[PDB]
Amino acid sequence: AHEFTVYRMQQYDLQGQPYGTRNAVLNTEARTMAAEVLSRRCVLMRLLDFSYEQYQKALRQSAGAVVIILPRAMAAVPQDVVRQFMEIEPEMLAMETAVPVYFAVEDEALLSIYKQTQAASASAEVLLRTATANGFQMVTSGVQSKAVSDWLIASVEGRLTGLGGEDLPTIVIVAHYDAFGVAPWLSLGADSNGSGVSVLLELARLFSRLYTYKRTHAAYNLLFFASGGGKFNYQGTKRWLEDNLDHTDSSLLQDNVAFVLCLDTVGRGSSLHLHVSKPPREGTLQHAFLRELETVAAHQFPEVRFSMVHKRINLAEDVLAWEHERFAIRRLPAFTLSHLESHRDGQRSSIMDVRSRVDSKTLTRNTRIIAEALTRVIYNLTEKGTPPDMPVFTEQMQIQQEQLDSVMDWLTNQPRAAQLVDKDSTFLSTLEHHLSRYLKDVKQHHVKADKRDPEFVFYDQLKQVMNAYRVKPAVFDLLLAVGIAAYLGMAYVAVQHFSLLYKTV
Amino acid sequence: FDLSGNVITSSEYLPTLWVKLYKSENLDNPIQTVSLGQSLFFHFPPLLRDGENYVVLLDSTLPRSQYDYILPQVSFTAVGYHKHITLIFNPTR
Amino acid sequence: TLFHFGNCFALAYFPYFITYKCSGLSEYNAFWKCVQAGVTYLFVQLCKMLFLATFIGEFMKASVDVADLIGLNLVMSRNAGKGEYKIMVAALGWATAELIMSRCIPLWVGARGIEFDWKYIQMSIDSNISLVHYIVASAQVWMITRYDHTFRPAVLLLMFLSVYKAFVMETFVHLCGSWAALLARAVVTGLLALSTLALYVAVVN
Repeated sequence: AHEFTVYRMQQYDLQGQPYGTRNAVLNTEARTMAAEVLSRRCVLMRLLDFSYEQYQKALRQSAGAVVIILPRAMAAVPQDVVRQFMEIEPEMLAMETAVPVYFAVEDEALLSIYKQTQAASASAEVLLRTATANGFQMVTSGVQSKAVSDWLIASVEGRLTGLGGEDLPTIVIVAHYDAFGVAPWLSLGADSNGSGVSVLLELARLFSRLYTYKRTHAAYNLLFFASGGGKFNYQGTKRWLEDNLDHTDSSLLQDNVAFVLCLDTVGRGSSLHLHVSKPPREGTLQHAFLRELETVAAHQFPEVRFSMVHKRINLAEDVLAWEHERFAIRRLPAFTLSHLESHRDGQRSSIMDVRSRVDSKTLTRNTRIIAEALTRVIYNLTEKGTPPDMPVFTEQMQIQQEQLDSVMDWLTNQPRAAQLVDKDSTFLSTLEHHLSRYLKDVKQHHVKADKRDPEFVFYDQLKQVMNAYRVKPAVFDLLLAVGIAAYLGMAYVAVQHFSLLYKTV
Repeated sequence: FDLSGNVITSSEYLPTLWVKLYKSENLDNPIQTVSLGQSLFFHFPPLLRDGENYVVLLDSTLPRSQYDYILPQVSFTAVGYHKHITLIFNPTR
Repeated sequence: TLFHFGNCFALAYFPYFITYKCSGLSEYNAFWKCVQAGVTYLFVQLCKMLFLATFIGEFMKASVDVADLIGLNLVMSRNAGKGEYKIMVAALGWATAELIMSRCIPLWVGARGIEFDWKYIQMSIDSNISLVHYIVASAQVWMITRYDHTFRPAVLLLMFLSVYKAFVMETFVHLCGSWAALLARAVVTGLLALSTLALYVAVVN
């Protein structure tokens, strides 16, 4: 009786409409992928043979549950299969499946049970098959998922005062540290915005280094925002931008707000794309920064192809595409930087985004590019000389590769889904400490559920443990009963047989 | 020097840890005892960079009587400009 | 798996009922005699647990075997009648005690559920062969009694030495499959059964 831990599919609700699987109780047999009834039976598929047509057939057959045995290494898997699992994910996720779906990890006993289930499912012959019918029944633990109603989505915010004056423009940079995949407990999210927020930390360090010294204390208020509630329609940004605009009258989100950068999945890859909701106006700070960025990317580092992406704001999509969209909604200059090119790509989320998928060299180079562009635009350097054919960050300010790698490793160390990173988890605590060492006015915004037309209601029971109980049908046991009955008849004869044998001697 | 450096360990072991800055010349007189507390990141106040071999002995409060562990030790002779010591702490028993 | 629990119970208890009805229970109405034998068996089990606490595996097994043999001898002296029938009144009581012991309670707590381990049916088989094991034990007890001649003390000492055969076979299997181990125990127990019946046909005189 194996006792493994099965991670369910997402069960979040947004704006009142549900999403993902909506069930967390199963007690059925384990009938893997076969031409049998497959109804009211747990279906076992392996990632190596998990076809979408098969999955849609499974869903149409109203299975009791679906369990996927992810490969244990999850890195030695061929990259093409990885691409297929990337391509299957957005379509798989966007549904209201009412049947629990659990994802497991390869195990010796798990492989054995999968093999046995495959043998029994696929397959004198009828009675022999009934006699050797070792088909296990899988049951889960706990109760159905309940809407966790008192989850405070966190958000870490820090400021950076300019040099002198109360009207300094306040550039704001955000990155949602969280990342949800098709499995919240498996959503490490390394190449996703967990890799843009990492660059933000180095920028935080670097800009702290830049602001710490008087001679480099630029006159530009900087509001950094390690937002929570990211791929979840950017709720953390929604609530934060709301609280600093309509609730209060203070805060820099009203003073002289310049362009608001947002960083996500800006890691691996040789192409950089700056997505915009609306084209930058020529002459403004956004346009000036874009010119600096193009000059740098054309002069400093020619190895990356760069191109703006101008996606018009769409108020029909489930999510607000990039993150700068929520900022541009509140008449605030913003744009998102990413190594990706299309928002429609299911390259985000991506539980497949293991740590080994974000190259450290690309991260250092991307950080160099962005930070140097920001430095040039902030310090009025463009109208100061400084040709873009030579960098700022050579020594004494070099982007710490070790720091970037270690931070990324730590980030990937644990799942970063918004429903599992508590508002006081050690992950958040370590992040806040790291940010506190570099920023000013660091705090933690929280969004509960709005308690009216719930913007989001996370559910629980995501890391359930499932039992593989051995069992055989009653027909086998009836056959065993017939065998023992024959033996008992023999026993009835044996008494007189032994009496006669003793008499004979 | 602006020292830094994360720590790789389980969450529950974090409050019972204090990273050290044992100077190389004397390993019995620590010069910094930043407690990790609840954050997997120590940010030792900036030091000067001139040789100065140091130690980062991870001095936990957890005794061997109920758990088995080995405290890491890192030397980072101060000649550079930053550091991201990445102590990995996985006690047993 | 309640019906499996039913099948295992049918395998274990029913042969006991068969022996009860095929051994002339009405000859003495052995319910009281069986109860006395069972009380003695429980007492012997208590004595063995106390002795094990007082006093590696061989010493405990020897103490348990000695206590069981002593209890059987006392129980046998407690009643008078047919030699085959005292054999029965001793063996049946002790065997019912063994089934009622920790070879029925696990069958209740286990089984009847969702899990299926062959252990329960194997235990029922072993309990059924325990019937003939206690038959052998009763034969040894009767041989100790029923007068003394014809190298009888040598055979009695050999039979006493052969007791605790279960522990010896268990140790061998531990040093050495479950179905294979059960089969080996079955064959050795059958060998002791045939040795005891050979002794019986030798002693009938």
